[PDB]
Amino acid sequence: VSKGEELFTGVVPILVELDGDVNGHKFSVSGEGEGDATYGKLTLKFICTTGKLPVPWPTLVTTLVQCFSRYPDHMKQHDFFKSAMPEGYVQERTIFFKDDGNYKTRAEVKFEGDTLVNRIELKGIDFKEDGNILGHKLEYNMNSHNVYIMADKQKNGIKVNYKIRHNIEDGSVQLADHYQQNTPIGDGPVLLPDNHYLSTQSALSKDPNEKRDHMVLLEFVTAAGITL
Amino acid sequence: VSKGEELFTGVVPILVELDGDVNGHKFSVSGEGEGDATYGKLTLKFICTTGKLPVPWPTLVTTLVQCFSRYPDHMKQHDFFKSAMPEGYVQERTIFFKDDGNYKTRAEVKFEGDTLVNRIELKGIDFKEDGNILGHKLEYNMNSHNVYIMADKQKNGIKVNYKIRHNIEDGSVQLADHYQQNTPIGDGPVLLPDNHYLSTQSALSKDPNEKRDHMVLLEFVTAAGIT
Repeated sequence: VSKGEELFTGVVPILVELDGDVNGHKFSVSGEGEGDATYGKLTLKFICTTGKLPVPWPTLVTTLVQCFSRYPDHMKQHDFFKSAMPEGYVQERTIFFKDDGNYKTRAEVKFEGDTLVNRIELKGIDFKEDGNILGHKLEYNMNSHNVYIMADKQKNGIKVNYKIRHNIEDGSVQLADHYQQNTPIGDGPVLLPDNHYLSTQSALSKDPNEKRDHMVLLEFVTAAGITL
Repeated sequence: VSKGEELFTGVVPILVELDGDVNGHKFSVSGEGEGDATYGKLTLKFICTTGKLPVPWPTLVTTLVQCFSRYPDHMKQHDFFKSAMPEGYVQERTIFFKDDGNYKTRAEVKFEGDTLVNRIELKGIDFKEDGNILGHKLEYNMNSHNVYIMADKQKNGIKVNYKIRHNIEDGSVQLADHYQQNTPIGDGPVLLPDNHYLSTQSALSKDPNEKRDHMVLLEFVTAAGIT
């Protein structure tokens, strides 16, 4: 078993820190929880430590650790995410909200001690103050999406594309095209995968005891799209 | 604002039974776990006792305990489900798969000891053998849906309509019109609510150790549409 894989055989504690700025609105988010790569399961609680969140939590879901995906035995040679650990990897994305603004995020996912940490900087621009994002017009949920992964030998990493369909209250959808890139932080070799996808599910809830602006998040992710 | 609701202040253990007949394909399912109505949380594991499951697991999620919904304080007046307990209620559905067969279901949801139990009888019919259902063409997932609820004093229960969209592998969708009816077991008083809805979220996973055909189901349901 790979040296990186061995780090994910059990439950792993997680910390997430995010500094964001959307149209001048600055906000910070803190996250705590754990992941079980064996089950492809991830449980996290997030707190907007600066007060009210100026954007809807659902738009932050992809930003706030694919290393907790479940790669079946037959697909373990395609797990870039776990193979770059514990030095970790950089996750960069540009999210384009159809007919509205865009996020630019850069993050480092790596072990600090025994804990896997996701440190993020997010910058948003061109948002319509009356729009679905700044106007908080999005339902508090997240639909199932397939995340497509493709190797990039020359950058020693992976390229990932997918478009999110956020439910709007009225009964329509807001599109958010995701363009992602992951490169290892360490100098050690990683696994370049063949084209595949992650089948991702998210459930969002609240803690009735929590008064701060918050999001309880559950993800269920399993790699697929390759035979045995 | 009733006796029933007091039964759900904690974590309540659950059992589920289904016996299935679909285009003659007979099958049986057992489920266990727990529900936590104050978080609107429901965790259940189901196994197909009778070998490989003839239909996709997502088509049965609606069938395999809306009494585990979180009703916010200012809305308890409208929680029919917990108001019919411990006695219990009968949940009855017809589900029409657009351009495909239909499922009929009668279930009995009520306590049996300290345990809440959902006993289901399901009949499916007119399904296209190479249709999305029997053809096993549905993605293994369940998108969020609103479940609309209307009071019906005639039968001293509620009427319910929702449309499920099951993702099909190819990226298209399979419609499933849910028509539902909930009547009490007991003859005690139950609460008949003004029009509201349940925001329903469902996540499906596998136990990597479980060697039978199964589904792990997690549900987060909160009532809304009134303040």
